[PDB]
Amino acid sequence: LTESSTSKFVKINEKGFSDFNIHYNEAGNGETVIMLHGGGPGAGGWSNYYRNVGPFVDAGYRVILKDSPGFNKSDAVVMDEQRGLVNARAVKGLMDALDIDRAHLVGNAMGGATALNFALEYPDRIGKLILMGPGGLGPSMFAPMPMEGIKLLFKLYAEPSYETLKQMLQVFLYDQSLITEELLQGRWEAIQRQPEHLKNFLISAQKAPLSTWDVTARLGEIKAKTFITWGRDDRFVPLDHGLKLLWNIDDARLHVFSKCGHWAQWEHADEFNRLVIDFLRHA
Amino acid sequence: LTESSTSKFVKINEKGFSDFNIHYNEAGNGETVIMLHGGGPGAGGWSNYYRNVGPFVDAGYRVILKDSPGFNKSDAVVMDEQRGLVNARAVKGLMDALDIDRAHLVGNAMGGATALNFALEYPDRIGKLILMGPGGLGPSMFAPMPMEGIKLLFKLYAEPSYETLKQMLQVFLYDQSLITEELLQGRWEAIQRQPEHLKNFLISAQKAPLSTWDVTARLGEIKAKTFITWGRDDRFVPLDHGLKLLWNIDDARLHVFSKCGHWAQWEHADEFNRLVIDFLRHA
Amino acid sequence: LTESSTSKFVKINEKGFSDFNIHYNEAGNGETVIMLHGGGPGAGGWSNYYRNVGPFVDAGYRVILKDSPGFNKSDAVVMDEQRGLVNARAVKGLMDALDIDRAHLVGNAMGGATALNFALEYPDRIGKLILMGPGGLGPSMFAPMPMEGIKLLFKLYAEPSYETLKQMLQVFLYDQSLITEELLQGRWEAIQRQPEHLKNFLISAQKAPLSTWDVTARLGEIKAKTFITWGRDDRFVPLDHGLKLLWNIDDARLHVFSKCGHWAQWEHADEFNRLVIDFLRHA
Amino acid sequence: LTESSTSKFVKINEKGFSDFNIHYNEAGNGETVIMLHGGGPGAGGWSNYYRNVGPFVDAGYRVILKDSPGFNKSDAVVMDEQRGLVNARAVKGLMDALDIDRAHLVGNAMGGATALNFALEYPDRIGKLILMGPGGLGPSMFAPMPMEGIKLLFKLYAEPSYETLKQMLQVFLYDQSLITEELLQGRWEAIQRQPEHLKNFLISAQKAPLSTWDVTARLGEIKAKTFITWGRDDRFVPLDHGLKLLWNIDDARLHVFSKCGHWAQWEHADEFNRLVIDFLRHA
Ligand SMILES: O=C([O-])C(=O)/C=C/CC(=O)c1ccccc1
Ligand SMILES: O=C([O-])C(=O)/C=C/CC(=O)c1ccccc1
Ligand SMILES: O=C([O-])C(=O)/C=C/CC(=O)c1ccccc1
Ligand SMILES: O=C([O-])C(=O)/C=C/CC(=O)c1ccccc1
Ligand code: NA
Ligand code: NA
Ligand code: NA
Ligand code: NA
Repeated sequence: LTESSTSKFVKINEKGFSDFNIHYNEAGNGETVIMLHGGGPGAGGWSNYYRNVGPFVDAGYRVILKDSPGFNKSDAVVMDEQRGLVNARAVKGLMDALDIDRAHLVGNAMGGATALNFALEYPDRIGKLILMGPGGLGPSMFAPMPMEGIKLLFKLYAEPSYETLKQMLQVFLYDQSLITEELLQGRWEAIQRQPEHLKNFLISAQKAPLSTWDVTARLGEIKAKTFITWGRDDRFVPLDHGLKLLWNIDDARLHVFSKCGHWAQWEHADEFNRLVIDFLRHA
Repeated sequence: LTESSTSKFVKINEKGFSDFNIHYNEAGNGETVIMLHGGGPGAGGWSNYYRNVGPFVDAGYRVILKDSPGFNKSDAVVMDEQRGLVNARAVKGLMDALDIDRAHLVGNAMGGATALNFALEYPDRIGKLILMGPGGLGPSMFAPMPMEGIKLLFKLYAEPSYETLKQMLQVFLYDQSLITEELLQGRWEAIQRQPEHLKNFLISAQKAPLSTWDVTARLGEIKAKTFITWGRDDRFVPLDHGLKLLWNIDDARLHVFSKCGHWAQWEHADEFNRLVIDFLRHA
Repeated sequence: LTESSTSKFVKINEKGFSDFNIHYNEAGNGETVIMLHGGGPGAGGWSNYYRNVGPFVDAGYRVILKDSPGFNKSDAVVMDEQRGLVNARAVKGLMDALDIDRAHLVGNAMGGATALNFALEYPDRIGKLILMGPGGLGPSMFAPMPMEGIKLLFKLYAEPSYETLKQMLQVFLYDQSLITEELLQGRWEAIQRQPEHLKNFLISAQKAPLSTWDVTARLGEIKAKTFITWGRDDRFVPLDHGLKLLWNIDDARLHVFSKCGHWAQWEHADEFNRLVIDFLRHA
Repeated sequence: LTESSTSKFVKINEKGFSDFNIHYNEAGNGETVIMLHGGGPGAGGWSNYYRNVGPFVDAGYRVILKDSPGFNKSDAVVMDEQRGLVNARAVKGLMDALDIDRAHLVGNAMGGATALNFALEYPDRIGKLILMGPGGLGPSMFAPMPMEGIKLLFKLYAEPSYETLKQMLQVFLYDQSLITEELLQGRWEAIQRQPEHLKNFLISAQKAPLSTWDVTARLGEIKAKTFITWGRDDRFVPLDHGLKLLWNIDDARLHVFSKCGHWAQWEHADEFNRLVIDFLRHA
């Protein structure tokens, strides 16, 4: 499986989206799992999930790594509403266009917020819900906010550079020795290729601050079986929000990885894959 | 598999144990997993683990459900040292007598303390370490101590009655509707059959208070891959000790079950079994 | 100062209250501080606050220890709405009847919920806000709910007895040696004197469960300078809600007392008095 | 009161210190309060405490703002043992040289660690113990370590610059608008004036890593009445260590300030002063 060989585009039409181009990477043919990426500069479906797509497809799933609006090879957009909800509308437009009735969701950070809004807005269109450090869930009980990683992500958005990209990647990972020239170069390419995405994200953040993303009050509505994952060492989204979700969602469990940065799906790919596949199969 | 058909006895000789009778239930023939029970009145290997033994044996493990000294059908004892360490000596004596060189351990509460002391004292004799609400790890950062469940466990030790047994079982479970006459009767039988165990436990607790059980300071020595499990709704041992372990043990992960009392292995048996088996196979 | 000599009654008329009798104890003549009691059986203004009224009056405050509707010598009531809000309406009716334009509030548990609803509903009628283990603020991130103390409080409501009263008082206090025959007798008298209050509270709880009391989502509206106090060892309302308030209210501080049960105002009266008086004078 | 007019030097002789020059600022003549500063580059007694010295002296205390070895105008040193203990030896040498039998201590961060070691090593030489974000107390239950602020403090030590100094000061404060040219210039002067202190601190940190500073296991020995303070928004030392202390020290209380960085004594000087003075007078 490669980015090139899985790469697809589809036009969506859904509340506020008109003939809007969505890029995604797709493989496999069984039950659909849509994976949704974080909101850092250069983020995209393949970049965030290339260690997971293979094992999920081997397990029998149809995997769609979606580029959210205003990221990677999806169309540029300036959003005046909180991104979780707008992104969720885009997931529904994608599913409608592809004739997918129900999907399991996997969401990292901004993608976790997307997945939560999707589950809230379209409960008949979701299977299982998998959340990896979901963002926007209001204040932490322990962590000063904005968190260290979020500050760096905004710095990179405003002043993109390879050095600042490196710094950010150093804070994303517990084990900085895992940061290869290849990982850096790939993220830098997504940044260099679509500078407008960076400008638009900052404009959107002024229109709809992070507090507007907080869906905490509605967590009780979620009936999807939910699997919450967190890196113990996540410097981007606070560990105690893993507990907030576990207490507020009806059917949830929480798995926390030791020696693990924000990207549990990448830094602990093997264990992440086995747990999530098991959950999809047996929970 | 039944209690009767798996029931075995063996004499142990180890530091402070002389021709000391240990009861255990054993089945299967592959890699050894010794499961270690909690410290409440009536506790024993079969009682705590009868929902787990079958699936672990089906998975290919040799399962030994051990009765710790001063519980169930093991010999009565008054302990002047912290129970985790004394119990761990008993596990080593059992393994020595059965010619078992290395075992994976699963430990609930008092059994979790046992498993931690075993890993500390005999690091060459342990495989993987599985901890389910381990007790004795010092103060909670949030929970007033003694915890509600611990108070009830001491009340039952001092004044055993079927009513107080019922109360305790109600606090052990998140879903009290899961408390059958059969579960009650079985725990009550272990209490009625060996009243001396109750007296001796209380005497032991006066000699060696819970603070003596705290091995927090030595957690950094543990090299066993460790899987920590907790019920979100555990009223016996505090949820934040799951985090204490995750931060202090080198290679650990933490799984917390929603809508789950202290006994995650019983209340969430299916998920518990799948996760722990997966961990033993693949971690 | 005595209960008898401070005892007053006033009729209130406010949204849903018609010629409704409120009992209170009043002393002093400077700025008004209304203290609001917890929701346990037998609770009342004097009982909860008799260690605080003297020092506050010596400091120059007019102190009103209010009996909330359905407690002590206030009129019986069955409430179909969450008690915080209904109680707050009663505080406003009391202030209106006494020609008090603004008051500082001190609220324990149910009284803390009252004080929060008052601050939200009538922001021009409050000075400073003092909260001592306020109840009803939704789930804890650590504590299984209902908490141990809340279970006991409901047990006493349903089956009042002097023994169960004693048990409850034992769980309220960190230092059980502080429980005198006098304290017990006084609480028991309030229970014996108005059995109907007990029945009505249980009926009200069925109509308006604790989740209906959660005003977390509105905490951002509070502009009152706020002083949050908690007993470290509170078995009735969870310590982490002290942090929830500190993060969600604009101008707040949190003081936690070691070796202190739920009743910080009683168990640590001297320090409580000095801190709260200082806050009222200088914050 | 000014830095110049309060400035004093004294030679100390104590375990490992021989004719070692200590600088301090002193004023007042009643009970002695020694204030102990943090470990960031440029830190010193006056810099950390100039908003507190006046009010404490007005209150009747003799205030000594001590420069710890290897900071400000105290002698340079390379330490091969954990700094808390070495600093505490220096406090005892200072008290011995000045004929001070007992002192109250106030300690910020590294100074909090100093104060804890002093209380442990010389319990007959301490009055009350005041701790403001004490450092070195082992892992956080929530915060990835090293914390954001600690990373920046090390960066400034290795590559001192006015820009990096500014960055660090921005992370120290909740309200960055409080950072004046005067505060910056004063900290920069302490850095520019003694570059060797910077080199030596980094060498010392290699010899004695932060884990060597953890005295958690001995907290039970402290009999001093203890007042623990924390900024809610402290990005240097984790808020949950405030709870660790409150649970582990016999007679403690915890006060947390909203909208407050690491330096509670500076950012919330007025409230800090009133609380600590009250504690010294009345606790
Ligand atoms: O790959 C990434 O860009 C990634 O993991 C981003 C994480 C942070 C993120 O999207 C976020 C956005 C809003 C609030 C919190 C967090
Ligand atoms: O089955 C049981 O008896 C059980 O799960 C007991 C749990 C509590 C327990 O053994 C314990 C002992 C010491 C400290 C904390 C907890
Ligand atoms: O004196 C008392 O009755 C007292 O302190 C009661 C505390 C518990 C309480 O009123 C409460 C009510 C609802 C939710 C949480 C707590
Ligand atoms: O003024 C300062 O330099 C200050 O507040 C420093 C705080 C951090 C600090 O000294 C520290 C040292 C070791 C571990 C944690 C924290
Ligand atoms: Na490498
Ligand atoms: Na049934
Ligand atoms: Na007495
Ligand atoms: Na200014």
